[PDB]
Amino acid sequence: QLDFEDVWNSSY
Amino acid sequence: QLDFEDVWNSSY
Amino acid sequence: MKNCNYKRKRRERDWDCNTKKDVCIPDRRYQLCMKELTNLVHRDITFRKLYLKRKLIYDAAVEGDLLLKLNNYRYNKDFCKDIRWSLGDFGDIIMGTDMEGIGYSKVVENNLRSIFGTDEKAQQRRKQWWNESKAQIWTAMMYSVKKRLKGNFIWICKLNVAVNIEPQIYRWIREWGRDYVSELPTEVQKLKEKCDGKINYTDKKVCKVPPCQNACKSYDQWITRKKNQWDVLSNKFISVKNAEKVQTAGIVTPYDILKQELDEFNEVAFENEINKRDGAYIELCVCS
Amino acid sequence: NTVMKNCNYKRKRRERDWDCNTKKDVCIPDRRYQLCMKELTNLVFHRDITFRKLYLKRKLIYDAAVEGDLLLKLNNYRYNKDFCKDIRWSLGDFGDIIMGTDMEGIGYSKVVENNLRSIFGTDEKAQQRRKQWWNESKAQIWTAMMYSVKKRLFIWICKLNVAVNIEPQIYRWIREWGRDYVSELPTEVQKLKEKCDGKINYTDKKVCKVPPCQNACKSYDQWITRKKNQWDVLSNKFISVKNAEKQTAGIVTPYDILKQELDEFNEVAFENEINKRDGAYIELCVCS
Repeated sequence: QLDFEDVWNSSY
Repeated sequence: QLDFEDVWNSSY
Repeated sequence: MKNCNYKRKRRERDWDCNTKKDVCIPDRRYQLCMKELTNLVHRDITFRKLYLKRKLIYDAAVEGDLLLKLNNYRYNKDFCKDIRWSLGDFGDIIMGTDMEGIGYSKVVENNLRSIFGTDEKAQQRRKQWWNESKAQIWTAMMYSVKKRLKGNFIWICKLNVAVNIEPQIYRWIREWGRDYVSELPTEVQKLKEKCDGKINYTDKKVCKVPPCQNACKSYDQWITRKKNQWDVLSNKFISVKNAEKVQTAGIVTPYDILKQELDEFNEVAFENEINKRDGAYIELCVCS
Repeated sequence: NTVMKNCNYKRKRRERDWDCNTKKDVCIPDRRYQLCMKELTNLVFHRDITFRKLYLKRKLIYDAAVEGDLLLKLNNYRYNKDFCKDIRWSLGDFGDIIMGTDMEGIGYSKVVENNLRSIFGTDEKAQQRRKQWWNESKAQIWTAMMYSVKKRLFIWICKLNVAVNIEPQIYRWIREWGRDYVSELPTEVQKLKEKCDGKINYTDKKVCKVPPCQNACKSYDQWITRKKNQWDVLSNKFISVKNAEKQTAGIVTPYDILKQELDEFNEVAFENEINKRDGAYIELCVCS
């Protein structure tokens, strides 16, 4: 239930 | 047949 | 997998000092989400390093999300610290200085040896990597928060504190001291309710009243686990503090840790409690 | 085109003539087609700083070394002018590929160009960034190409400044084409003289009644006709590209390039040859 890509993009 | 690491190291 | 589903209630399971006899493990560590790190495993080193950060960042966001939920979605001292405790554990696991090494943890380490190698300075490279990636890992843990406060998230928890490197035992002692002061009041309250006062003009209730005796036995068991936990943790602290550079900002004894993390800490009273010779205990549970 | 094949070996020089049929507005040299891009093709959402600063750089550096090694073998392991020019030509094309100003754009070159759009981005200033990346990397890439020679001794007979100097791709291709032209001319004229030189009788040239000679002249016509077409395509491409920029000093007309590449270059004689009105061709292949 967690969008992997948005997490990755947000990490920067 | 080329040492990838020796090439990388040599390029500096 | 289950570790990445539901975090057990805080203090539902107590610290485990039976698995590795020389160390005491917190339930939080046992539940540390490392699903991706586990199920992973070309030539290029820098490539695998990046494939690693990708999986770590995702595990961090899940871990953080679950800690937020465990805290009932509240931004407070308790949330920011669980983030610290768990961020640090990731750091140690990455740097190969973790004290757990159980089950799937052994696998995670094999996969890390498969990425950084096993040569002499391989350990140094694992340290620099982490010291370069951590701030992003922390940010990844703050995903659920950042998802909602959009930028102000950095005013909730302090970054410079979370990323600061500290030996694992150091952080665990803080967490433990925090748990101890949470439990103590409750346990002492249980005791008073049933044991306060005398049964006659001269004898304490504990002398004859069974409900009180039952309470005293329960307390004994509780305080005995604390006593054993502290002994193990504080001796591990000295051990680790005798096998490294061990130069820390104002930390000489394991008590100095508690003095930093707790308010008006008083070690004499603390030792009185864990050794069942504090005023409250004598008054309530000692027939003479 | 291919990718792995041309990273194992190169075809003999001038084995395949330049190609004007694939793209009508440009002639592509075989060397360009055989340009090694194996690693750069399998390059690839991981758009990290390290991805373009290290990973990308590493795969290109390795690509450079393989290219340089094969060019050395192509030159029969001779470390001379011709080897240095090949290194320069291939270095330049790598440069145009990175900077996204390559004129080939066929097969796997489209794949690479996409891989670079994902890495650097496709915004307005993405082009400039790719330019700076190359400018601050080309020196290292050149060194990698010399690895094979450097592995024996290297910075001397082959000059760095000459190679790293940026130049429109069409400029470099014209120089290369001129070198190939003057290598072929003597051979082709030789074939001609050895069949057509002189007269069959007192007043009539051999080309008038001697078939073997007539067939020789036919073959020459074909060669010179290809050369003619190739120069026309290249020289107009030069003017076309020059009109669309703001420029290279020392060079005004496409001939100025030939003057800078060849010794005692006569533009008038050159035009006579490719247009079959030079003294030699008239005497050997024109009956009256």
